[PDB]
Amino acid sequence: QDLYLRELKDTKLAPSTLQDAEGNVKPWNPPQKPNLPELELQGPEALKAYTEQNVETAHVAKESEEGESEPIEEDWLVLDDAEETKESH
Amino acid sequence: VSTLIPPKVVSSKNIGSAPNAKRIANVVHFYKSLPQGPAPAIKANTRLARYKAKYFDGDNASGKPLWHFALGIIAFGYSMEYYFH
Repeated sequence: QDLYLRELKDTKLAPSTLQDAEGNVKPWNPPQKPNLPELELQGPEALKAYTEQNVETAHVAKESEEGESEPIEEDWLVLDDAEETKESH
Repeated sequence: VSTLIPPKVVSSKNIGSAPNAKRIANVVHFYKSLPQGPAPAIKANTRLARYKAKYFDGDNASGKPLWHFALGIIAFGYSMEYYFH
């Protein structure tokens, strides 16, 4: 019937020059051709963390440290504290 | 950062305070002693030692040595009184 061609041309003309083909906008004044791929390119970027999580910053954290090559000094300190703890046993 | 080491630090730690003090006392008290009744030294005869090993021994030490001494004293005193009185 009339609708069988009218609505198909309606949904094949305006959507054609609305997106996918990505050129011009006939039905309504605001264009989404430069809105969804350009202005909304930073949309999720604004929603998410930018320059930290989107770029996955290669934060090279300081490597795990140690006793800094502590000499026998800490050894006899441990000896002394163990001795004074065990003296009252 | 090393953990404490109780069984590794026992060189300076002793058994309390009193037990280590008495350890030296008790270790040598049982070392140089007779095993069981060694060296009785019962044998002795030097008049005084003859009395020691004959009647003055401490196993009985009853009044019998005293009575014998009194008998000897009175026996000597009888002759002394005969000389004097």
